[PDB]
Amino acid sequence: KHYGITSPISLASPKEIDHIYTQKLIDAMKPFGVFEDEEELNHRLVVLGKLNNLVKEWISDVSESKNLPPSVVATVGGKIFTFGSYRLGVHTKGADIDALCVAPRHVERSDFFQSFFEKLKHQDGIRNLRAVEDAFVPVIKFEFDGIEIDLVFARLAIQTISDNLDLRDDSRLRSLDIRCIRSLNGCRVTDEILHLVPNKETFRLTLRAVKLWAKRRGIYSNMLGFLGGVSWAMLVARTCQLYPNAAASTLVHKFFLVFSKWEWPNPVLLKQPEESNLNLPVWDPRVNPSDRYHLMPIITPAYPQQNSTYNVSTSTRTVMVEEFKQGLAVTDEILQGKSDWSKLLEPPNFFQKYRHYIVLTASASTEENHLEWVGLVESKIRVLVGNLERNEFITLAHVNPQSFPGNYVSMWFLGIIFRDLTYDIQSFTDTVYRQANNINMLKEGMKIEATHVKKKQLHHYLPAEIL
Ligand SMILES: Nc1ncnc2c1ncn2[C@@H]1O[C@H](COP(=O)(O)OP(=O)(O)OP(=O)(O)O)C[C@H]1O
Ligand SMILES: [Ca+2]
Repeated sequence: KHYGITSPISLASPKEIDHIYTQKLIDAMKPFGVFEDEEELNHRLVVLGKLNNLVKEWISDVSESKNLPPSVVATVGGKIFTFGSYRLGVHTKGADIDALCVAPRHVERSDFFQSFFEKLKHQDGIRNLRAVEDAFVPVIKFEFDGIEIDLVFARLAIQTISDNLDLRDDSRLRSLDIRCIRSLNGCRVTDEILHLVPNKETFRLTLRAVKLWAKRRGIYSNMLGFLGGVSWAMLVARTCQLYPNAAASTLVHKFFLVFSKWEWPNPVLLKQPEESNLNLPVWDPRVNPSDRYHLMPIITPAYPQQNSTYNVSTSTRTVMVEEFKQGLAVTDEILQGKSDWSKLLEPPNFFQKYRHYIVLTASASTEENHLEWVGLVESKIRVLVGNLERNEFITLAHVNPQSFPGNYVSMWFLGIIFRDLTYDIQSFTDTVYRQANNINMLKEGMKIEATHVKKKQLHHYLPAEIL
């Protein structure tokens, strides 16, 4: 009948001024690079066309190393799907593209990472080729004519790949390698969200706004314990179901209304979960004590449903809840004509709202040396936060998920609220090198350093943004 697990909050439709507020929203948003050009969209279209054709090509090549009847190798399909930002149609200028390669019976996960990997290496505009198959979802990353692409692979147990395939079917998962299942998950979730939303135009616009808000406001980063794309996509989709008729302007407002009242850890669900005979691991605190401890459950709607915000510590949950409420306050003003959309988008006073900080400085000798190391460090920051949260005297450890520059360097800043932390820090810096050694990764010239700084002393470290 309606969409979500609950009947909606209101069926109110917009009047002339709500349309006015929406236009102002679009106009506030343009200068931030949120909307791509005809040229850009088309470029993505052209690049993706090739990739697809390569995949259709390569799935034919492999199909002849196995000598199938030539009236079948022709029938053999192959397809590329997108998911994430780009597929949601809300990606920004410079956005990567998350893509999924779907092959038939005769193509093994082993093939994609050796032979098709060899295929890409040779193609004209492909740079930065690299496999990461140890990773949670096995991916091949590259840039194709300047588009960052994160290509992921799945092997289905069918003969062909109907150019109009449909991944939403749960029967597909039956008897599949957990590797193949996690690989289908991306599309499955993305496509599920689009289907669980009553209006796609208003969903997208609202999503674009909310994501901009999150970024500008310093709470966009799954890594560093905040939320990423799929999470914001899901929250905006839940809001859309509750107000199936609103304008984006209203939807951005209601979003803040809804998710500042929201009683955590009530989970955010987009559909009524069904059970299957499939018996896969699933988020469920009613059978998993580990799940009880997730602080801000935002649950993926495609089977098997998982939480997407495992990374959220208490501090980040607390920081975000405050931001939610700030959004509610500013949007109360905006929908009355008393404030402009820009006020919603102002950066927060991070470098003044705290009495103490931690400057997390990370250094390397060469460029390739830097990028890699910065990778490692950044993936470990959530640990320092963790240490700090277990500290008796600490009330909040707030990481700003934007690194800055200053030989190659990068720094992050944590803000702290109390009720001498050099050894919460040591154990962190120690832990980083220590684990860098475990992977035989730490090369000379790669330093990491963390100094506690009072506010009064901050300006010695504050970089270029001092404006
Ligand atoms: N918990 C999850 N469940 C299902 N899919 C996920 C999950 N986490 C990440 N993904 C998927 O992996 C891909 C890349 O992640 P991500 O880049 O954070 O999202 P996104 O929607 O593409 O937004 P951005 O590209 O960062 O602007 C696309 C996304 O749908
Ligand atoms: Ca992406």
